[PDB]
Amino acid sequence: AEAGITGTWYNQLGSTFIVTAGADGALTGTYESAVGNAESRYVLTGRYDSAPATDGSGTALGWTVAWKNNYRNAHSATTWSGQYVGGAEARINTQWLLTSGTTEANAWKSTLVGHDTFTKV
Amino acid sequence: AEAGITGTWYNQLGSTFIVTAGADGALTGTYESAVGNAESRYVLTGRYDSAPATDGSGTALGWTVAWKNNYRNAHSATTWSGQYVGGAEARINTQWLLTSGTTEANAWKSTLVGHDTFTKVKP
Amino acid sequence: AEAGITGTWYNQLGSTFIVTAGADGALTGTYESAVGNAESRYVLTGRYDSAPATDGSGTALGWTVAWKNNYRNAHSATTWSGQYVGGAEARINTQWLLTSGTTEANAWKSTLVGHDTFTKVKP
Amino acid sequence: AEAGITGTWYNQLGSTFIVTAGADGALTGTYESAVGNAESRYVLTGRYDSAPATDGSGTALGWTVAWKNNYRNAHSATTWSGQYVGGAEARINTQWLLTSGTTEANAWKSTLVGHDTFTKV
Ligand SMILES: [Cl-]
Ligand SMILES: [Cl-]
Ligand SMILES: [Cl-]
Ligand SMILES: [Cl-]
Ligand SMILES: [Cl-]
Ligand SMILES: [Cl-]
Ligand code: NA
Ligand code: NA
Repeated sequence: AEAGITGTWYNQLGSTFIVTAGADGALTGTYESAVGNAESRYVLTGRYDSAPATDGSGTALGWTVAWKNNYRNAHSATTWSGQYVGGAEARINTQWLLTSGTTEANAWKSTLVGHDTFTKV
Repeated sequence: AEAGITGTWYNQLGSTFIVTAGADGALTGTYESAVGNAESRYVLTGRYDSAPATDGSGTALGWTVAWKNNYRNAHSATTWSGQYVGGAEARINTQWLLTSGTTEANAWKSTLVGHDTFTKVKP
Repeated sequence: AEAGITGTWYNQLGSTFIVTAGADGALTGTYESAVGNAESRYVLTGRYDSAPATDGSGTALGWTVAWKNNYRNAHSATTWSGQYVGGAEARINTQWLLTSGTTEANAWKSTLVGHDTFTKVKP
Repeated sequence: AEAGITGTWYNQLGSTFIVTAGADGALTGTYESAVGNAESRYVLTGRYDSAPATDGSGTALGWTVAWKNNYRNAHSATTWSGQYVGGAEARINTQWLLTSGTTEANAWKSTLVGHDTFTKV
């Protein structure tokens, strides 16, 4: 729990997540996607339970990335919600929502949902 | 635009969102929830598109709140993904995911999904 | 109750849902969508709790529509999960998932999520 | 595509799905869950694209199960939306929504979301 979130993680698509977990609940770092209208690293910010468990539970966390950087602006943002489980093979299991900015006419089809599993391998 | 988003907003459950949109695309503030094992204000952090399209398209954004403060700890975190629509009646329409920490065993039932609409209060 | 659900309903996008709830918990009917690459009516099938609680709790149900009929094929399917609330103004509040067939390559972007509220029409 | 959906599939939790895909788009069968306030088989009904692809795409499908049978009534329903991909190792990749019947007071927390991958192994 805690500390252990800090590091570089990769998900099944090959995207890389580099985070620092702060003693009080903050999550800061950068994200580089392997898919999308993404190009380079994007800033990410989130929050986690700094006091999880003590039944063998995971540590709830979440973070956001607005897909805009010095190279591209996809006019979308993705949020990942999930939990961290440490151990010999630590992982972060997440479900994400990706919203694109649309006109009201296309608001019904603005959000994609998926799931990503990140490991340090 | 940072401004448009900066302000106090409320949603249909009676919760309060106080946010400041920074020039760099950052979102920081506090959230007061009307439901759940929540008590007092919680810190929120998010990101938004500081350069949206010039299209009556909404401005994409998202933020997270881990439900732990100095008074309560619910061992859960919520992320909201949506867009801000400005105008006379500005709104932030979102869909959210609430994940609870659980044992591997109950992980299948760790996440709730819903939707919230926030209305800005200002004269 | 089967009845309560049986009828014609419309949602905020202007789509039409005609359903019959059978005694065994079955749902069958047709759906007319106001959006997407849809044209005409599509067949729908679902299930609902034919023995709900006796609690002003809603009646859980869900249904699917694959968007293929004799006129169009969008190579996608939508499932709606929600509950029916009866009363003077009966409503079915749902959250839906729309999955498109894609290549493994674009599977990450195969599913959309949203929410729909249906209002029953009847005098 | 088509036909190939018919059979017995299992997901990572150990739940079993037995379906018959009908020439015109219907999906019928039974489901036995490994988790929840479930007990025995429950009836399931759905729809699939009977005419998918011709770029190597999967076959979109979805189905519902109301968790009520002769033994238990959990007052909930689950819908799975996803696509079938056949081949040497066929699978059905899905995301699901589980709604429980609640009073309006708890409507905000009525729906769970997850993902399941089913194989014939
Ligand atoms: Cl990614
Ligand atoms: Cl992306
Ligand atoms: Cl809230
Ligand atoms: Cl519709
Ligand atoms: Cl299952
Ligand atoms: Cl279940
Ligand atoms: Na809330
Ligand atoms: Na629709």
